[PDB]
Order: sequence, then structure tokens, then C-alpha cells
Amino acid sequence: GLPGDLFGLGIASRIRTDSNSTAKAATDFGQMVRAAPEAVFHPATPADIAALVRFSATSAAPFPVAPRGQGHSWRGQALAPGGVVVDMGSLGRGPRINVSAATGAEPFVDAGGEQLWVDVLRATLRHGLAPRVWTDYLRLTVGGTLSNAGIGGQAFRHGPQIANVHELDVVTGTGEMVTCSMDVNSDLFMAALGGLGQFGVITRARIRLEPAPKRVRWVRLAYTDVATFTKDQEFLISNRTSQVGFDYVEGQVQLNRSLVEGPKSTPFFSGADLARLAGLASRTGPTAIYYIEGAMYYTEDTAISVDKKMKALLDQLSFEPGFPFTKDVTFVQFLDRVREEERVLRSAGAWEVPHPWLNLFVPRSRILDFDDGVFKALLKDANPAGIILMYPMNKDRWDDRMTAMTPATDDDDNVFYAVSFLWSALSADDVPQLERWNKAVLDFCDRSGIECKQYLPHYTSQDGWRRHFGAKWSRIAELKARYDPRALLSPGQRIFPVP
Ligand SMILES: *Cc1cc2c(cc1C)nc1c(=O)[nH]c(=O)nc-1n2C[C@H](O)[C@H](O)[C@H](O)COP(=O)(O)OP(=O)(O)OC[C@H]1O[C@@H](n2cnc3c(N)ncnc32)[C@H](O)[C@@H]1O
Ligand SMILES: O=C(Nc1cc(Cl)cc(OC(F)(F)F)c1)Nc1ccccc1CCO
Repeated sequence: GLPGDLFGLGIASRIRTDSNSTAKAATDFGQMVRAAPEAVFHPATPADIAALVRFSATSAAPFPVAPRGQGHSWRGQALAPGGVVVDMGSLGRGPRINVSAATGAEPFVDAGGEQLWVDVLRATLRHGLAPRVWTDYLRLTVGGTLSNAGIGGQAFRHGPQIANVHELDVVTGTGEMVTCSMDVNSDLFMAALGGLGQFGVITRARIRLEPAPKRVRWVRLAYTDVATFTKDQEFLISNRTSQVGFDYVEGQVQLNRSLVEGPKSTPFFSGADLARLAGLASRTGPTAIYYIEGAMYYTEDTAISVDKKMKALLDQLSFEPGFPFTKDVTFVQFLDRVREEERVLRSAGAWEVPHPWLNLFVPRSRILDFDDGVFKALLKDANPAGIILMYPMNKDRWDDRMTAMTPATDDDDNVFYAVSFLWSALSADDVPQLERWNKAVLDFCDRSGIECKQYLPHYTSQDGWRRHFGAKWSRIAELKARYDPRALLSPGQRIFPVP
């Protein structure tokens, strides 16, 4: 398949063509798409990626090039059949994380694009520092999350991970190594952020830092009414200047059957907790439970002072009386909380299963209409494995000049919701039902005039991508022709056909 001259290059020592090597880059976390590449490239340095890209770009027979972080995508975005998958991890040979915390200067962290957020955290904490915004799962690459947005519970305050980047090193689709920021090569900087790897491979990111907390007072608050749940979530993300508030705000939608027929205990809830919650979800018939998940960061504060601060906050809210659930953990334990969920799922053989996940950004004015059609009609009697997340964010913390898409509204509403359908197929036979629900959610939004944006979008037609990028589409097409003229990069995204 690949050109013969590729195996004569200085970088050919980093090309792995064996069946066991290519099999490791043939599937992703979704476990639904199988597309083996011709080879896996294990670069020692970012200049090796530049050399591979340049060779393909100047070749008589250009081949697709796809970087692979942790393969934590589910629609074949990191797959390169007929081409080369770049195992980004190989760049992590030696020291790839540098913390700059010199007195009388703004602190930052330079991290390789291949570096895991868990490893960035470990390095910065040694200096009493940490990035401000986190994904829920830390075993994701810097380059992988920055090519999307990187959303989580702190984004309402500081914006997504793409709003917390000073600069990037990018290997373009021509093989050119470019350093970019708001002040130098700003077109590539804005394009790469949420750019789905279309304009180049991120090899370095300079990440914004803030003083690190030591501990976290972590709460889950139960609601039986979607209107009260959303008013409280919006209140929690709308008083950012007040000293009485959460550093992290998320939420969860638990369908009636998921509680009643669910596990005996979870890493957060005991047996007695789940028993009371099952009782609450069935007091006047079957209802879904909506949880607000809040986290309050602290450093040297005493246990009794934290109790008083949390009480002052909870005293403002309208959750079901007697239903606050509380944990007190280290900052690392809070940020790495999903690692414990993964451990439990892997023991049960419920982790390495298909994940036909769907992530939507829903306008706040339509959130109750969305709830009615999706949770109260479509899924009222459903019992999917996995979870459903729901929480609001602030548009004023997102830079709309970056590629990443958020919902557009006629009244410029600052609030939008992230609704994440993280349902798993315990058996590969459960996939068609989950995909039918995914399509039913999207069809419902279409019929109702609810103009959503998919987060981690996946379309197989240019009509889908033009609708997704909207006003930015023409600018995106222009930047693509400039930075990846041969459309070599991350073709698994399926945005651009090969010219
Ligand atoms: C599996 C998963 C994903 C996930 C999550 C929890 C789990 C269990 N929680 C998330 C969260 O709380 N917030 C959020 O914003 N995203 C969350 N995700 C999704 C995840 O961020 C993305 O899927 C992202 O792509 C990171 O994954 P990863 O490092 O594993 O990258 P990949 O799957 O291999 O590649 C995805 C696409 O990006 C391109 N890519 C990869 N690395 C680069 C670099 N360095 N530069 C440019 N493009 C890059 C791939 O080619 C592919 O198209
Ligand atoms: O995967 C996410 N969170 C998450 C949180 C928990 Cl407690 C468990 C979990 O399930 C599983 F199976 F253990 F991994 C996942 N989030 C996510 C995913 C994709 C895009 C955006 C997001 C941010 C939405 O908050």
C-alpha cells in the first residue's frame, strides 16, 4: 500500500508494520469501527512527525496520517486505513512536561501534545499549581482534548480547556512546524483549538495555571423536578463573583429503571443511599432523579470551617430535603474520580464494550422542551447501562473565533446546556437500540426546531458538517486548503474529501 521510498527514510526506523502493532491502532474506545492502518509510526521527536507528514505531502501517492492519543474517541476519528497512525505516546520518551513558576511572572506549564492530563496534574502539583479546567477523565491527551474543546465542571467559570491555552506548537499538513498564539500565527492558533486535528498535529501546548487546592468537599444533591434542578444549576453558574459557591458544577439524569434495577452500591453511594433514592424515585409513582454535582475546593481550611461554607451554600438551594450526599477527598482524588469507576467497570467486564455515545450542546430556552421529548417521552421506560450527564455552561467564557461550536440563539442567551448520553452496550447486541435512541434524540431536535451543536461531532456528509460549522464553515474550508491542502490529516473525522 504505502510508497516504497517511505522505507528508505531516516524515520523508517520508527515505522512498525507488523500485524500486532497495526492491530493496536485498528479500533477505538467506541469498539464499533475496525479499520487497520498500513503502519504505526512511533516518532521519537515532533520533527519526526514533520518528516512523515512532509514525505506524504510531497509524495506521488499521498497517504492519510492520523495522530492517536489514547484512542478515547468512538466514531473512528483516530483511524487511518490505507495510511499511517501516529502513536503520539512515543513522543513521551523523556521529559515532556516543564513547569515555569519563576517569582514575578505569570506561571504556566509546557506539555507535549501526547501528555496525559493526569501526568500534567502530577507535575504541576509539585509546584503547588494546577490547570484550571479539567475533563471528567484524566487519561486523555493534551492534543486530543484541545482538538475538541475539553469540557468539564469548571468550564462555567474559566471556559473550556481551549480557553486556557497561551500557545501551541503545530505540525501542519505540509510538514511545517509552527509556533502559534493570539499574537503570532493567530489564524492557525484559532483553527487548531477545537480544530479536530484538521489543520495540524498539536505537539506542544502552553497551559494556564492557578494555585492548586489541597482538598475538595464533594456533594450530590437530589431533585425530582427538572424545572427546580435547572433553575438551581443556572443559579450555581450565575453568581461567579460571590464567595459562597462551587468551583465545579455538573449534573446527572438517572432514569427510573436505572435506580430500581441498578447496582446495590457505587463508588459514591452506599447501599443505604441507593435504597433511600429508590424510595424517593417512586413516592408518587415512577420518576427520574436529577442530581446536581458540586465541588468546593479548599487549601488549609479546617473541617469545621468547610462544613460552615458548604452549609451556607446548600442553605440557598432547593434539592429534596434530607437528600444531600457528601464526600471529602484530596484534590487528586476528586480530579481522578473516574479512574475508580473504570477499575470497577473493568472488573465487571463492562469497560471494553461498545460506546455509541452522543454529546449535545442544547440552548437554555429549549432545555425543558428537550427534557420533555427525550427523558419524559423517548427514554421514560429505558434502562441503558452507563450514565447521562446534564449541566449548563457560560458562552462568555468560550472564544467563538476558535473552531469549537456552541449553540447560536436569536436573543444571544449566555447559557447553554451540555447533555451527554454516555450509554454503553454491555453486549454488542445492545448497540442497535442505543443507535436508534441517538437518532431519535437528533430527529426530535430537528422536528422541534431545537438547534443543537454536537460536541465531538460526527457526520458522513458535507451537509452535516456545513450545518455544524455554520457561519465558520467558509473560514474553516479556507484554513484547511492552506494548512492541509492534500487533506492528509485525521481523515477519520470525515469532514474533507481527498483532493
Ligand atoms: C473515552 C472518554 C472520552 C472522554 C471522556 C471520558 C472517556 C472515558 N470525558 C470527557 C470529558 O469529561 N470532557 C471532554 O471534553 N471530553 C471527554 N472525552 C472525550 C475526549 O476528550 C476526546 O474524545 C478527545 O479526542 C481526547 O481523546 P484522545 O487523546 O484519546 O485522542 P484520540 O481518541 O486518540 O483522537 C481523537 C481525534 O483527535 C485527533 N488527535 C489526537 N491527538 C492529536 C494531536 N496531538 N493533535 C491533533 N489532533 C490530534 C485524532 O487524530 C482524532 O481525530
Ligand atoms: O465521560 C464523561 N464523564 C464520566 C463521568 C463519570 Cl462519573 C463516569 C463516566 O463513565 C465511564 F464509563 F466511567 F467513563 C464518564 N464525560 C464526557 C464524555 C464525553 C464528552 C464530554 C464529557 C463531559 C460531560 O461532563
